[PDB]
Amino acid sequence: LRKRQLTVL
Amino acid sequence: EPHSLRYFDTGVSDPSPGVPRFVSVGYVDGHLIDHYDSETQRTEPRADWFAANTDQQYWDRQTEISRGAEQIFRLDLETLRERYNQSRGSHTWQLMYGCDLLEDGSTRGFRQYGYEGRDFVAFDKDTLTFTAADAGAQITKRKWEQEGTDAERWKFYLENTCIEGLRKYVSYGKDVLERRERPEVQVSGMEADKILTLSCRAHGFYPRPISISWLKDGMVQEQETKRGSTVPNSDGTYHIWATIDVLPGERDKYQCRVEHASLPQPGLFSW
Amino acid sequence: GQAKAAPKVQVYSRHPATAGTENILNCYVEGFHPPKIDIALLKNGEPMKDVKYNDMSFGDDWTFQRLVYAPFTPTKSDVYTCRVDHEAFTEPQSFRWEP
Repeated sequence: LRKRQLTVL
Repeated sequence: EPHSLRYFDTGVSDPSPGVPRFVSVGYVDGHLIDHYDSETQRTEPRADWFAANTDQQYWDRQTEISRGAEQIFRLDLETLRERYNQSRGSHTWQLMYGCDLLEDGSTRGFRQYGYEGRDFVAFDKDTLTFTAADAGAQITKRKWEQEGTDAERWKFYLENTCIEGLRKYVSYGKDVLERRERPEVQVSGMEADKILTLSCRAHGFYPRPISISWLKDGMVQEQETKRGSTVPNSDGTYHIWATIDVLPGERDKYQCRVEHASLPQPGLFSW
Repeated sequence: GQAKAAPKVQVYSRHPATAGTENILNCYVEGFHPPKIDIALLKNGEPMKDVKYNDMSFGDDWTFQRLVYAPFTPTKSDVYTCRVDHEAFTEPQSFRWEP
């Protein structure tokens, strides 16, 4: 199951 | 007995045939299990053993996460183009993350990024630190090290959630992952100019690890052996080749030796 | 600089080659970056029938791989090749299936 990406560069 | 769950997220600024603007794929022990891309806009299973043990709620969750990643990758490609003072054109941004269960029962966690095919930044969940592999990533290391709550969420996921899923997925896949298929071996020979090239090819073996060697009077000829990388067949079995150049008059001294988990003893093969 | 990693290519049959016997011809392309690439299977330089192109796969070193495969019945005399176009090459490269 994936991890949510919550940050940008 | 070791196992791995890995997700690869890849974005390009200039899509082409076979290369969507954004792709997210999962792998269990190197087996493709699911796929999202910017054209389908949804995550779907790619192995029936995985499909048979998941449900619509599961896929909708993977789709929501992948759609979020797709949005982030579009922003990050532009951030990176500006970071490196680059023109618009063809650029690639990649993330690999996931978890390993090792032979000692211990675990490892991964979260690493690549820009233009080069390491950019990587996360160490054991220390909550980011390492810049390129000078242009130092700005990102400093930004992302201030985001302590997000780092803690990644650590908890890599150590708990990721491994909990991997252990279930390995159970779903047991019949496929644990299978053994024997190599079908053929030796062939080509004479050119008082050189005889002997070729040994192993076909259709599973799992991937294999040992192939050429012997002269039972003695391994490692410096004289040329060997290909192990490559896959369309059914998820594998192929490997090894060659050696010998004196045509000495052909009867040579045998190919194959060792594989499917075999009860080494296979020895003559032309 | 941006990686410009040349594809490494193998051309191989699913089963041991027997002149006249049903088989599958594989072209596997690996080691390359960027991901843009064109791969074709050819019989005497002309397009083969019934080719399947698997989706690309991904390496932890930011390189890609692709498998392309088609049914074939290898003969003594026929020439099967895999033709690859990638930015690491000036001209598309041909790789022969060794009988």
